[PDB]
Amino acid sequence: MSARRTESDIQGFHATPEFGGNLQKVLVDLIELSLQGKQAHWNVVGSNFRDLHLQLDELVDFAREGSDTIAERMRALDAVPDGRSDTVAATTTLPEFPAFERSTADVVDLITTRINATVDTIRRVHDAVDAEDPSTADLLHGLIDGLEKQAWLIRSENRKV
Amino acid sequence: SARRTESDIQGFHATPEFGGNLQKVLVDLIELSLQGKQAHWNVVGSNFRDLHLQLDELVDFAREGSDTIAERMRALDAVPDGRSDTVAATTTLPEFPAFERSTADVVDLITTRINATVDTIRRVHDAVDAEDPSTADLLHGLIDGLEKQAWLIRSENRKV
Amino acid sequence: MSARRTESDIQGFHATPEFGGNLQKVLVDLIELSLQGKQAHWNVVGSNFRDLHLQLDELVDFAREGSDTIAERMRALDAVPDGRSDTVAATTTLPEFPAFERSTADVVDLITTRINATVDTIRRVHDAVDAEDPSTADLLHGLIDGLEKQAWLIRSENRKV
Amino acid sequence: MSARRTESDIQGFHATPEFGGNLQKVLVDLIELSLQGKQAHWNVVGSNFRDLHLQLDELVDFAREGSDTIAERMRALDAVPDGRSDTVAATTTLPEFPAFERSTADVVDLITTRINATVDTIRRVHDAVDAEDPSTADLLHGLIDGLEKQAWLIRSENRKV
Amino acid sequence: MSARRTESDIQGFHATPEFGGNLQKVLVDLIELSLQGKQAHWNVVGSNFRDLHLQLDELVDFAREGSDTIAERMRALDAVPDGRSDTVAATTTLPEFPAFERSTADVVDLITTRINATVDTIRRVHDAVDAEDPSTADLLHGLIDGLEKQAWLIRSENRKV
Amino acid sequence: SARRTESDIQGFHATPEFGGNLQKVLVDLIELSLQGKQAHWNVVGSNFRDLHLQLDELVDFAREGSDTIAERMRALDAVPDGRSDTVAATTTLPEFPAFERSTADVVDLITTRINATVDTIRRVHDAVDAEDPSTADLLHGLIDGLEKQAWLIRSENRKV
Amino acid sequence: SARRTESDIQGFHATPEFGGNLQKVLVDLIELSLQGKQAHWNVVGSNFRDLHLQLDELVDFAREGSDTIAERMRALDAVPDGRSDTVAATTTLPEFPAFERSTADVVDLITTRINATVDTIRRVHDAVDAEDPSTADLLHGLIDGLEKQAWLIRSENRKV
Amino acid sequence: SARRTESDIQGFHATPEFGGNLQKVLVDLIELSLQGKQAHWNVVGSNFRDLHLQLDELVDFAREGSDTIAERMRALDAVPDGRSDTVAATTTLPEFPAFERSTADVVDLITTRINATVDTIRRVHDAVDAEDPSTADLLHGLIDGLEKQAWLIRSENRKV
Amino acid sequence: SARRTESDIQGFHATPEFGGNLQKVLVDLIELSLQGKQAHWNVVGSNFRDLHLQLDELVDFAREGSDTIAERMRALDAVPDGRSDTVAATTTLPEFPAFERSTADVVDLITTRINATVDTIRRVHDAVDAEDPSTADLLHGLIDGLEKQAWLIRSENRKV
Amino acid sequence: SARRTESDIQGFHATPEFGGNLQKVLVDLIELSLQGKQAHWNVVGSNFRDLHLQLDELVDFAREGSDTIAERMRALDAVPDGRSDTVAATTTLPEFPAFERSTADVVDLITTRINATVDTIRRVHDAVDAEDPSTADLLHGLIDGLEKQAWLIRSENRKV
Amino acid sequence: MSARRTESDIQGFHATPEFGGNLQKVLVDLIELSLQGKQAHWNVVGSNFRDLHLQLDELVDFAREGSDTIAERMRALDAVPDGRSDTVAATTTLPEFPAFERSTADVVDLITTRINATVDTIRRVHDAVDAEDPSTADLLHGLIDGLEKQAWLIRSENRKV
Amino acid sequence: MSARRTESDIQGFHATPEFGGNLQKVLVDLIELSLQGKQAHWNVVGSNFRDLHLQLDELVDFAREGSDTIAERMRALDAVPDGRSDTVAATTTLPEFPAFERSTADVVDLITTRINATVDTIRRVHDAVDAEDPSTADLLHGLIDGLEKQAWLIRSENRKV
Ligand SMILES: [Cl-]
Ligand SMILES: [Cl-]
Ligand SMILES: [Cl-]
Ligand SMILES: [Cl-]
Ligand SMILES: [Fe+2]
Ligand SMILES: [Fe+2]
Ligand SMILES: [Fe+2]
Ligand SMILES: [Fe+2]
Ligand SMILES: [Fe+2]
Ligand SMILES: [Fe+2]
Ligand SMILES: [Fe+2]
Ligand SMILES: [Fe+2]
Ligand SMILES: [Fe+3]
Ligand SMILES: [Fe+3]
Ligand SMILES: [Fe+3]
Ligand SMILES: [Fe+3]
Ligand SMILES: [Fe+3]
Ligand SMILES: [Fe+3]
Ligand SMILES: [Fe+3]
Ligand SMILES: [Fe+3]
Ligand SMILES: [Fe+3]
Ligand SMILES: [Fe+3]
Ligand SMILES: [Fe+3]
Ligand SMILES: [Fe+3]
Ligand SMILES: [Mg+2]
Ligand SMILES: [Mg+2]
Ligand SMILES: [Mg+2]
Ligand SMILES: [Mg+2]
Repeated sequence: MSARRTESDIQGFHATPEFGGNLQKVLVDLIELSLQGKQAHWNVVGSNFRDLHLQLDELVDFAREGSDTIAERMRALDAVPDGRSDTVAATTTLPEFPAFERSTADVVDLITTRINATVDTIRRVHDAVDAEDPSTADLLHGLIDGLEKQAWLIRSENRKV
Repeated sequence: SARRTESDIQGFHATPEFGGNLQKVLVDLIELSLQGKQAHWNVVGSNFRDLHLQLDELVDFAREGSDTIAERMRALDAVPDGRSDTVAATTTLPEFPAFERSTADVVDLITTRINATVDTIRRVHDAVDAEDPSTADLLHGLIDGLEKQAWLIRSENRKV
Repeated sequence: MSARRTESDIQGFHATPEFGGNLQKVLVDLIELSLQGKQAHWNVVGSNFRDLHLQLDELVDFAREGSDTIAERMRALDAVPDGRSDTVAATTTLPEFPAFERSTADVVDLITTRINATVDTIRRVHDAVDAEDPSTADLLHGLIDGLEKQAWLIRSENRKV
Repeated sequence: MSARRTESDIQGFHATPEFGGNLQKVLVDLIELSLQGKQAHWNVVGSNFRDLHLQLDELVDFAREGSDTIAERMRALDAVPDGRSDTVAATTTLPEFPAFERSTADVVDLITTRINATVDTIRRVHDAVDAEDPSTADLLHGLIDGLEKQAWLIRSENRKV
Repeated sequence: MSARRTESDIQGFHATPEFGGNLQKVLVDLIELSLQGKQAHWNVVGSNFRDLHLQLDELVDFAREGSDTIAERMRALDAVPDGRSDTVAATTTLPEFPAFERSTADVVDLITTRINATVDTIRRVHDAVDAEDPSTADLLHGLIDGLEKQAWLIRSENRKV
Repeated sequence: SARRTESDIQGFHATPEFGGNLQKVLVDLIELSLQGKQAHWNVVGSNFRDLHLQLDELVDFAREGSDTIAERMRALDAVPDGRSDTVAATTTLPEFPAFERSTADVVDLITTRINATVDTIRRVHDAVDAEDPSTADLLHGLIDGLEKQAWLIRSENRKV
Repeated sequence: SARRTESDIQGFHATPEFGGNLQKVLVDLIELSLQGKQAHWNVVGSNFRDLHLQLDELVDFAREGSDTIAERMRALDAVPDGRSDTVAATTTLPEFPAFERSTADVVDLITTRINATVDTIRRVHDAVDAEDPSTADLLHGLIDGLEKQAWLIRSENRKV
Repeated sequence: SARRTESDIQGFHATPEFGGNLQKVLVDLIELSLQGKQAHWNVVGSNFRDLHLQLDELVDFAREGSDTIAERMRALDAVPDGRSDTVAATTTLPEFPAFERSTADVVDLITTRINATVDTIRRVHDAVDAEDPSTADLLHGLIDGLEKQAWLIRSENRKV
Repeated sequence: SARRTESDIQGFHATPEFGGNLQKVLVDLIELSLQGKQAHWNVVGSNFRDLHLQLDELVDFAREGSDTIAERMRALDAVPDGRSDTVAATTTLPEFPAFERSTADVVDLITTRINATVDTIRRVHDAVDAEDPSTADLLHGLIDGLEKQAWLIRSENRKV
Repeated sequence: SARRTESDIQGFHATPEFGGNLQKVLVDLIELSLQGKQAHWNVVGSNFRDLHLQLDELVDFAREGSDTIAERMRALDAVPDGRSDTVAATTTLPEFPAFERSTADVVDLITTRINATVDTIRRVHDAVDAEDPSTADLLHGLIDGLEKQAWLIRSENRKV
Repeated sequence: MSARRTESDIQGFHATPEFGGNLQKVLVDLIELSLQGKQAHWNVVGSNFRDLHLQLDELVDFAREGSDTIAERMRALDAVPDGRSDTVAATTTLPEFPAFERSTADVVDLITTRINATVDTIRRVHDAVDAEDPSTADLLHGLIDGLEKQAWLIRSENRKV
Repeated sequence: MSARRTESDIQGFHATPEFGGNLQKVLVDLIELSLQGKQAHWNVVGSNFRDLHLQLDELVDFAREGSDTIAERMRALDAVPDGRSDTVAATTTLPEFPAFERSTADVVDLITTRINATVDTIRRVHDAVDAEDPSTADLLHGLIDGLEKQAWLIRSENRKV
């Protein structure tokens, strides 16, 4: 006849503080990566300027989309993101991007390292995130895949022979 | 040459339990889509337009979801049943009420029914994943998208 | 201000209980049709699978747009639709769609019959709808036209000449 | 040449003065509605501003397309529209829209009333239009349907249940 | 199963021979119009060539969509269209389009007359069509409206005021 | 830290004169749009189609213009009045005539009324620019686009 | 300066034979388009939908083709005649039958009539090419596209 | 004949002070984008959806703006700094508060932060305009677009 | 403060065995694309058009898949080999037969070849998943998409 | 097995005479584009708008054409020269007159200049075709497209 | 009551000969830049060929759009542009582009200089244009901004460290 | 009266075995080029990586479209293509692409040579194809033109001064 549930209030999945903190770590590194990516995009000069200028904007697009995905995943699971500038600066694990113009070769090396750092944060929190919520780990997989692709597309400029 | 011979390589086939598990997800997705449209038409009051619009996006997602699940069943040699009698008789979702409903009531009602739908997917997840990880990925997309819908809808009623 | 009306409140056209009832009958058959169309879409097998699989989705798209149109027309005229599963199952005039895989030949005949039942419901209510509100009768004409087109496009598969 | 007519000049269907007059009445109320819709769009303030601001532009889009449709239908049938500011102001049946900023609650009620007055004009002329030219009555059905949809979408904001 | 019908076969609405005949008359005039429209499109020369050349293609697009609509409506209602060259030539009511290059002034008058003849055919069959099937009459309204718009857009070139 | 404190930083607000100046531009833009449609429907004769089409582009521009100006007013705490009575009572544009009008007449009539509209914007420009340069940029777009429309329309009647 | 003087450089003009040759291609293209629509509406039976859809693509191509040829005629100072009487009286295509026709019959009928149309283009090709190679390129596009249509349609009836 | 004979002609160079002025605009645009996203995620309550959506539109505009300014800097051989430390250390915007915030609070908070960003642009405007009018036009685009966002957002809390 | 201090931090490196596993997937995806095109061209008979079209959809998916796998290899510093000799020498797929083939035969042939490709992905899945879960998700996308293609194609020959 | 064993195989090389032939086409296409824009700006009178619009379509085609020719030159290692001095010094087109010109005059002027451009292509055609048939096909595209433009434009002045 | 003006003829803004001449100077340099940009686009060879090939086409697109904008602004203000090849060659201030293939490095330097020259013309005429017509100066600002952006995007290839 | 042909069966153009074999030669080289192009696309590293990565994908797109065009032309003319991997490997005339990563400079040289080889096959079979069927030769012209353009766009990277 009927399999319908009777509750007037069915709660959603609530993330633990640890899980919330793990997604927060991913978030600040994705935002920092986005900010560094734009810095590089503006300030790269030299041989093959245009390709890097353009590829960096694609990296920024992906990182911005990723940061929105992570922050909104946090919101869906009743966690509260902090993407404010002071928090990002105080808590990012990425080495700082240097000031002023940088050569194409240096930008390639610098950004590759910073992508590598961002991915490392995602890989570090992965198993804990997966254990609590496999659906969030899938979002992490997309970020890993997308960012490591960016790393290859950027770094290959400096790879010799 | 590493070429195989077999002129009849059969596809991966779902166990009856696996098919039954996807059938559970399917009816709740269809029921959610029907309830979402009902809410979409009959919601009234403060912030009507936002709710009206958001509910349709929920329905879009839930419909795409039901098709995905039903066709995954087909791919794995299982047979979906999305007929009205079956949905009404087997859905775990609390019945959505008839008639006009306030935006505040619709927010609470629909959030409960999304959560009910997610709960079904979360209930079958581990058994699905154990048999076929590729199908559990489809479940993850569903969980992610619906829990996003719950957040976007319920936030309307959130106080301070 | 010459021809301007001075009423503070000007009320809209309100559907009679008979009118509301008549559109409700159309609504449940459109929704039932959509549900059966998907069932057929998923479970059809055999000769010319792909064409039928594709046409059935087009039928479903039209029936879904149709049900939304009718339900929203009800709302516009201060009537209240009921498109819930229990109501559709309990009140649809469509012959039940069978379970399990069905041959393309079977599906063509089954769906043609169910489309025709849906159109019949619309044709049955048409004159009473038209008498109260010509504008709504026009929406019914769209449905009759579009559904009868679907019936021709599907049924022609089984036609032997 | 078997069934071919041999007339050098075959004249088109020409609207009667009554018909032309009736479409003119629809035209001025559609234009007045568009103008008031923009006024409301600009000057609405308060709770749920954005939704109302957006819906009012959709109303205006529909009313503008509607007025163009009516005026061009007049032209097609050898009638002459007058959509000039003085004429619209002097001959519209719509209650004047108030000046200054208006609350969202106020705007909902005000615009619902003005939409309803516009629809009333169309409903009043409908039968006389339909008697002379069924094809034009169909354009009126489109307007009635679309405007009553707009009224429902707007008015529902103020509905307390 | 409460309100569900139990008929194995539910047949669709079938057009009478009179109805089928009436739509066939519309069909041949729409196709003749399309053919003449292309002839005019290609062979028009003189003052305001480009505008006429372009408008004639829009007329042809509408007439082609119209003929497809009518023929498919026939099919939907178990009637059989005949749009073959011999049939169109033998049974069209349109005055023959002249051969060779034609001035823009000449083309405006010629095409206006042929559009009007096409609309006349639709207007002549309208009431008999509407009496049997209101849904098809609505398709006729679309054709009347669209073709009379075309006539206005074309004929206005030759209007001296 | 260079961070400011103030929890209530107010926006730039237009003087009454500034608001009045934008109101002047607004009514002429709306009136032009209404006259443009009137011409669009009622133009007849040689080169009807081009004029019919061009007039609609004029109307599109003038409507986008009126919205831009009215919303700029809103941004600066001014209140537009685009109602029919106000437009008829306060527009500086010579009245467009009723009834069918020849393409040659429509070209001359509409050119005059575009020029009237541009003249209003040119009349208020310096006072607008002195108070708010950002708003004068919107005026420049209007001047540029409308004077383009005048050229595209009037060239029809240009002899040799 | 390598600038020429001539204030009246005339265009390439087609001989009467060339115009007559393009006229031949034109009527067969128009007739094919009319027969294609007839088949599109009246085809019934096994695989109706594919045939119904493919026939419309044939018609699209044939219509674009007829316009291309007729306008090429215009470019070269020739005058097309695509009127119904002329098409019926001068087309080389076997008459398409009235009434409902099976998909199998429609495949055979339409293939024959496409081949008839291609044959016309192939018949006039060398004479067209000798006078104007640029026009023969248009003929090649027609041959290529129609022979593709023939393959896509006839393959339905191909046994083993 | 009128051709200049230098093998390399130099482009326009921004003074370092001009560069510093655009840098002030840049950091507040970036700060505003970051705060807008914070608000976009964390806003809850009555009319959540409209605010959530409008805040993304604000961020889109602010991100486009910061790109425009940074690339204008580069065109004139100034060197932007949009790094997190620099933005945090030098922005004039009041810090956005942590945690969930009501729609009413978000409206007032974001309006103030938009108004602060506009204030920076208005403050540097004249010094920028004096050196390079073309850059001032970009500033006008920002003032116009941001003040529009301020109106669109603050209107939610306006009581009349 | 929390910033890491290495000038160069290394990314994730795939073991050569992991690389070899993706290489197995790659060659079968490329082989499947090549066979799918062969079938697409050479299929004849009843329901030709649907098969012709569906086979192109399969090829689109397989080509996108092989690109995804090859680029995942590159991301992790493995080196793909999609050259014709390598594909022919190392594919596990049964060879596709030459010449025209009936729609019924093509359905059975292509279903088997899809099933072989899926089998390869399923065979390497666990070893891939153990080293890099993110790559396994790409494998799941392929399994899901290919098994869908298998169902869509094989359904033609299913008799119920 | 059938693989060629040269490490570098040379591509097809255009003779310098072939290069010079395409160069003749190039300068007249560029000249035509420049004159077409001149006419586009300066045309006045009866049916201004159609001419203004058609002239832009001509220019679009001529610009696409000149790019096609210049890039064909580069493909075959010829080196185009589209510089203003070279175009002015070597074009075969009669100079376009200065100042405003009536629509009737523009029609006749532009038709002649199109016809001159076509004449150049037709003049070099056979020498181009003899060396490289693939390039001649590009010439055919130009002849066809330009002769279409000639008909579309000149038809305005045709009296029948 | 009424604020309507009474003139049957209201003239538009007419540019002085000096203003007309100033826009003419901008026009010939924009056209020359477009022609040189295509020359460079075709004939650039060497390291980073593709990026420059592509960026040069974007420069050409902008310069062509700019030349149309300036010429049409002239037309709007009753001035008469001259974009003919002989005039452009005789009156452009740009140094001539050299013949034959050029290296990527040389093309970067050459084109940067020619953009710089084009912008200089716009900057030279600016204040005079602005004094007479501020709305035209705004168009000049767009050209300056757009072209200096192109200069940066092109020149950065050759900028070292 | 009537020019209609009387045959119930009109056959299409059938290609000779030689013609079929000539198109087969073009086909295997186009497929081989596509496979080598993707290999290069994945494995190119070094200075100007991105441009080559991207340009190679465009080459692949063109070659794949070309191979479909040739195979389908064969089908239209009753010939039977063989694009299977073993056939392509056994019968392609292209030198083999080397294994593993290759520098940008080496990839430019290698791919240019392989395009040159592919075009050479098309040029070798051209006159024979043209003699039998001029319409197919036109398709060959498009391939020659499109591929030689790719060759220029790729090779220009390595061309010095
Ligand atoms: Cl919204
Ligand atoms: Cl036009
Ligand atoms: Cl299909
Ligand atoms: Cl690029
Ligand atoms: Fe995933
Ligand atoms: Fe997983
Ligand atoms: Fe009716
Ligand atoms: Fe209708
Ligand atoms: Fe300014
Ligand atoms: Fe040829
Ligand atoms: Fe501007
Ligand atoms: Fe060609
Ligand atoms: Fe978001
Ligand atoms: Fe589906
Ligand atoms: Fe809806
Ligand atoms: Fe209109
Ligand atoms: Fe059709
Ligand atoms: Fe607006
Ligand atoms: Fe045409
Ligand atoms: Fe940028
Ligand atoms: Fe790729
Ligand atoms: Fe190019
Ligand atoms: Fe232009
Ligand atoms: Fe294909
Ligand atoms: Mg590059
Ligand atoms: Mg809202
Ligand atoms: Mg089929
Ligand atoms: Mg015209």
